[PDB]
Amino acid sequence: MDKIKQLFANNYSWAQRMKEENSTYFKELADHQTPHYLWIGCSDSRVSPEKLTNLEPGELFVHRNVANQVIHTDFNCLSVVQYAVDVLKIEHIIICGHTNCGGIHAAMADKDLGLINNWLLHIRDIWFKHGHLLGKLSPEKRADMLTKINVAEQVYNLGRTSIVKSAWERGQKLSLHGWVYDVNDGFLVDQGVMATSRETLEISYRNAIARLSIL
Amino acid sequence: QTPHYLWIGCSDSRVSPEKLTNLEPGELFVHRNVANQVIHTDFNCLSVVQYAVDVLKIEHIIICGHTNCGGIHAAMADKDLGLINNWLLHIRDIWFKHGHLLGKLSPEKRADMLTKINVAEQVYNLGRTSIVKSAWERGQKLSLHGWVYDVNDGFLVDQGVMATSRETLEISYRNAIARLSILDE
Amino acid sequence: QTPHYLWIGCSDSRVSPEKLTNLEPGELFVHRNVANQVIHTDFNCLSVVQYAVDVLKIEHIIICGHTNCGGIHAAMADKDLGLINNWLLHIRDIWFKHGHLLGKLSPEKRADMLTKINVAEQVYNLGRTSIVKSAWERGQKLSLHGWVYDVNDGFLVDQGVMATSRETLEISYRNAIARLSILDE
Amino acid sequence: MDKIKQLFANNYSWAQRMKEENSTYFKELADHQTPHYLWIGCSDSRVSPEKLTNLEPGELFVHRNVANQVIHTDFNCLSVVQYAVDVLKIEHIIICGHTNCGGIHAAMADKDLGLINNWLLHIRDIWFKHGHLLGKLSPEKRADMLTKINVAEQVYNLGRTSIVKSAWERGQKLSLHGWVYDVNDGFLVDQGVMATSRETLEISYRNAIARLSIL
Ligand SMILES: [Zn+2]
Ligand SMILES: [Zn+2]
Ligand SMILES: [Zn+2]
Ligand SMILES: [Zn+2]
Repeated sequence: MDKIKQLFANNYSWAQRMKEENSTYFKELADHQTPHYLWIGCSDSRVSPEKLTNLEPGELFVHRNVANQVIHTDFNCLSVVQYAVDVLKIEHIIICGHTNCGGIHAAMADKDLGLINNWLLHIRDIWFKHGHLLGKLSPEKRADMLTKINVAEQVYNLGRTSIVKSAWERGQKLSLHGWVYDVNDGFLVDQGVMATSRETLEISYRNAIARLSIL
Repeated sequence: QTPHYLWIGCSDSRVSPEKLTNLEPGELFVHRNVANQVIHTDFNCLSVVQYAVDVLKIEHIIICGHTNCGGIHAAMADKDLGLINNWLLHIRDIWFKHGHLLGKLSPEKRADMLTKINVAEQVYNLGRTSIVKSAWERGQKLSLHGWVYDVNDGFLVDQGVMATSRETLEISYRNAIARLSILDE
Repeated sequence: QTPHYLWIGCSDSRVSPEKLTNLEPGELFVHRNVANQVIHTDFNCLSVVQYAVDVLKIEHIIICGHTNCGGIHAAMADKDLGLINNWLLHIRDIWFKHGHLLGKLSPEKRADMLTKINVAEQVYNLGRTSIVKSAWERGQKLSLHGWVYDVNDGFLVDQGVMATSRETLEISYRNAIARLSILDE
Repeated sequence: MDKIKQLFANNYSWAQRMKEENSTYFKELADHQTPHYLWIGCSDSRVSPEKLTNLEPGELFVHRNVANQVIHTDFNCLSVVQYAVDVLKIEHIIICGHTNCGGIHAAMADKDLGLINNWLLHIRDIWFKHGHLLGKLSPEKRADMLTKINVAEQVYNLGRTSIVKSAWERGQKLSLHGWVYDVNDGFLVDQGVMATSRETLEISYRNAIARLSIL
């Protein structure tokens, strides 16, 4: 399908509209721009950080993957984190989850999808680790809960990386945030895990899970 | 869902696919990593590719690099930045692989060339994944693209790497390498 | 080739499968990594498992931990050793997962228990790989085992985790965890 | 098949034979034993480092994988290397390849084997990178050449890890070796890549490839 010739023209048009409306827009942006935020979010299509954040363009370093994971031994995301933290000196990392997430839904289904199964086993381990809380919930309320739990677990993993622990240890400023977005209701205000230290991580995480385990 | 494109780009901050392609909301299924890599053994990127192809039946995968890429500059620099260097080794391999062509070059043009070559190499890798191949093998419609966004002017540039089959992957991959290695402007 | 076992053990130096099992030469197809892990997303270990199962049709996979495992001690210690800590986080998860049982324990017994639990968890992971499951699904003969070699006396100890099907994996995994969490000696 | 009850009895028997023949054998071994070598070798079954090296027991830290790879972004092997080098202070790493290797043979075939395909693409990239040298060789001599090349490439990768480069930089003693074993002829004496530094790596590697590109 010839969606491609259309995509290019739209780029062209957009780039023209930006120049004519601000001549030095690309000059300003192309140069010496240092992001102060990292966004770890889902590859799903209605959860773009460009859409969800109000940040100045060039402020956001971005990684996206299926179900917004920080797997302890994932070279890809750990590299984004380490480059962001050690080299770019970013001081805030955001893990953003969302409702109606395909990854969460696929983690919860038993379809053999090959490779993606291996990746989602991490989510399934998280589902089993909160089996009680989820089991005593209504089948179709569960995806929403798992999403919320997942963010909290991934932030926990983030805060336990060698990279984050060291930064904190040597007194570099670094705060982690875990939010959850809903397509209709927007950002669920009762979510926010938030950490600036290992001690704060623990409290924020624990509290977050307790809060979620309310009836 | 039904987005129509998987966009594989760099994590670098000026280069938002949504903004840049200016499409309807929800068109883009997205992966971003440092220097837009597709690495044969990276569950992360591959899982995105597989979700895209087998679950969402996306028909277009775009790999888009960009000018002025910090990843590429780090890949070119002999300087220890830590864990990230091992990730960039794949690109540094590519640097040295085409070291004769890049050697010829005026040093301030080398980052632009390595950016271009890197896109073509990553598409060559995408195209060799079991994921992409099986989809071709069994008749699914699937095209791969390799472009470069220029941060100085907002413009996507085709690199003329495009594949709809294993055979056409070979053809255009070779062509692009030859084109870049031999020709001059 | 035709070895009959895949042995997945630790890289630690006293614990050579060949020496210890005292088998005919060429019986063992082998993977070793730090703390004998099977990680859902580790191409390295998984590729070994797949070669074993699909190419060589090996019928027995052994996961063998051992007493006195440096990996396990590092996993238990709150101390930054670098890159390796991220690898050991998987085990540290397990430590904290069974933290109540291990909490009860006399501190010089905790490494032995975590060693045991770790074997059972890793088998639970092996057993959940698409590789193992498809082989079961389609009728191939395949059994998984979880033992611990005791470096103090040279003796393999069964941990009673054994699976020949997804269903029997559940059964013995649960049993072993219950057995270890509840009972006392 | 009941190979398992047999395996246990053989362990038992072996352990008894060792005690009765040396009472304090296991005491001596179980304790405070620090390896001075790391062996990276193939999972294939007739290439055990216990068999191939004459080292004292407890001297060898061991990793084995399909086709003895050091992939730049492989968390598993990089962890073995980093633990060996930074924590255990090992001063020699050996990458051992071998002839009649299944990995090499599978890399060279076009069977879809699923996951293992992804892993072997690394080898296939190495096959293509020496396409000339291999192509002008006789089809059934090629596996043997690819094995030999592979060792040299993996040692090259090893020596370019952040881990090895740093060790060298801060002046820690560390030497890398690449050997190739043949089931009949034994260790091919013309192989030995050997490096104690980045400068030596380069020379040894380059020379090794040139040497191999002789007619
Ligand atoms: Zn999602
Ligand atoms: Zn970039
Ligand atoms: Zn161990
Ligand atoms: Zn082999």
